[PDB]
Amino acid sequence: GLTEEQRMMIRELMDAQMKTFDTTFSHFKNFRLPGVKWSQVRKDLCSLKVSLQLRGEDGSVWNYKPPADSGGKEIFSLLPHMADMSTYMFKGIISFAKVISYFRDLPIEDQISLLKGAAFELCQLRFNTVFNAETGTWECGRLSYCLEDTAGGFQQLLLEPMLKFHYMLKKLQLHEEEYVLMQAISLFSPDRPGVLQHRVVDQLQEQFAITLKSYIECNRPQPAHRFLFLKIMAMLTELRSINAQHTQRLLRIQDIHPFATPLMQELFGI
Ligand SMILES: CCOP(=O)(OCC)C(=Cc1cc(C(C)(C)C)c(O)c(C(C)(C)C)c1)P(=O)(OCC)OCC
Repeated sequence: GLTEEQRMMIRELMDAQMKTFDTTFSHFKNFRLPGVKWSQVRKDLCSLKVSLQLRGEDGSVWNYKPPADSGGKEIFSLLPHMADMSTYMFKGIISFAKVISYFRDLPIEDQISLLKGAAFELCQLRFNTVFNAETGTWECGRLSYCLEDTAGGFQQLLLEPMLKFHYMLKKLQLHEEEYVLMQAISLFSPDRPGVLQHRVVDQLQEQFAITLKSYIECNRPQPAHRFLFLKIMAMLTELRSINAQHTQRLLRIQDIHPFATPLMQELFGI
């Protein structure tokens, strides 16, 4: 059964989510848009295969299809825009953290540390909920990011760790509570550099995992939801690896083509 404390914990997480997650992206506006030798690795954007769509309020539609590489010069046509969306997302994620309580009790520096450590993951997790595995696109309000699938690579070429992550996580068909919980576990990761009260955060993370584990055992009795809790935990360990992988990828690009926003600079190196 689920205890009173567990219940209050979920509600606090759920309350924090609806207060800070603008699922319609209504306040995402005034964002940039693509214009109208060891950089070969800097070509990490090889799987940045996303067409862009914008549903005009008046009913119109703008559709953007990206260029090609082998024209190494300027394949960052989509970076600025992308960075703005990340900032909007991050802002939302920081608001999520600061609105909990177990988080605000932690000393300031510990909040900063945990945030710089989980930003990517928390934002990555939120985007999964607006991801559509059918059309391979991320519905973000009037905005849309369609994967250049059945066009660019091939629907089996999910060799890209992150895409595999989104399809795989979407496949579990998690509930909102589960998403918020695995957003808590990620946020309160005791093993993130610079963490002071690591003993506290660690125990907090255990209470979250225990709650999620409980929730699953108390609301998903069917054979297909066996080991769900572990898959999710493994799923989150994977996410950490991508995170690190990404910070690096992102920094290489920054080292030769500045584009990161002030906020992005805060969270990461710069
Ligand atoms: C068009 C990008 O599609 P996408 O799915 O990855 C494709 C390989 C994607 C990944 C992503 C996520 C982040 C956060 C989570 C840390 C904010 C980024 O900062 C960045 C870049 C590298 C652009 C700086 C990319 P998304 O956040 O796009 C943001 C504009 O969308 C996730 C659904």
